[PDB]
Amino acid sequence: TTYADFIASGRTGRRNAI
Amino acid sequence: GHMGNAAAAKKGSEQESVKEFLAKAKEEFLKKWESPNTAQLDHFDRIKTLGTGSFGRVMLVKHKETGNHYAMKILDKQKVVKLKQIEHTLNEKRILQAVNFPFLVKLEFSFKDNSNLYMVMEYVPGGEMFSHLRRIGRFSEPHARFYAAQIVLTFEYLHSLDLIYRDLKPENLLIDQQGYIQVTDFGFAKRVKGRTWTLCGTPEYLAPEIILSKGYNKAVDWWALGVLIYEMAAGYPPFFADQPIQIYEKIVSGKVRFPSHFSSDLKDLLRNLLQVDLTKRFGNLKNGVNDIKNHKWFATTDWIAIYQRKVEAPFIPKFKGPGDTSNFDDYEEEEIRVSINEKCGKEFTEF
Ligand SMILES: Nc1nccc2ccccc12
Repeated sequence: TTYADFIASGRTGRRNAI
Repeated sequence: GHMGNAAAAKKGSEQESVKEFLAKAKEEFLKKWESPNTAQLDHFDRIKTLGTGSFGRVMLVKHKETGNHYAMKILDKQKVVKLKQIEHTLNEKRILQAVNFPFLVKLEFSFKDNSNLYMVMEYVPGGEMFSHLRRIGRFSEPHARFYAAQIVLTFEYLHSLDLIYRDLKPENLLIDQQGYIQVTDFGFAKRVKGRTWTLCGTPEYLAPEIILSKGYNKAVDWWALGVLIYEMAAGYPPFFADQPIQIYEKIVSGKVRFPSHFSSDLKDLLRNLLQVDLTKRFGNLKNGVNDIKNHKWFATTDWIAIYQRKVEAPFIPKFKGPGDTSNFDDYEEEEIRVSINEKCGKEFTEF
């Protein structure tokens, strides 16, 4: 699923600015 | 047409009143921007770290004389210089001193000592939206809309002051005791009447024109609103990947996919916010913010009542005492050391 793909991205936690 | 005579005159009058409010808001901001050591460290008891960034950390403090709790942003001056964020830091303070809006955090005190800069602002006890979103999974469309409407109004306000915000994300949105949003971080905000060019922001929320190294304008904030509404309603953002470069390829592609539970009204709003073509992006057209506020997805939104904080929030965070931090994660506590030698005095003279 798309949710599963989101999990697999590893970017599920707090994201830093560039 | 879509509105009869009564609705049409009501809407027009509402839009005109927004103009009058914003014009007065601008003159108040500019007066305060033109004419801003309001306390010292010993005036506060340090309770607990609420959050950390590259600058330093945010701590819950209790003002001793009054007993009030505040959030104290502590920036290590040497770290700020090494991070090349002198201008960002002075600019953030200057913005926070000058703005006034119900969804923008209120700065109470600011001061500096040999080693650090201190920004003492209202303590927002309900936690980060980010936590709530990840915990709940996704927000219902009414719940997401309640939050979205606050961002729309906040951006309508900031943009009228010629401020681009540039770092909208759930991580930068706090929930207060009544369940309303507070915006606290302005480290990438900039006064921009026309265009600007800095590569900055958070990968998932970057507008395509930033990625593509173009001169860009306030419309990047309306793209980021699309991303935020999408993430609130879906529980994940529209564009994600293992690595930022793959995220960017997806952003600039002009393609976005939606969950099947998204309403048609929501999808239409999002296709118009997540519009790669600037000549077509809502928030960037002749009709301005009205394209967004008048969109079918917001038809049930009473904009004045949101502004007046008269809408019952869909979710009210867990609140015990006034210094309760239970809605915040635990962070490792580092001591606030103050060197006997002044650091970076010249760089921060204006702070
Ligand atoms: N103002 C405020 N209140 C609670 C937590 C915070 C975390 C980060 C920045 C500001 C905060």
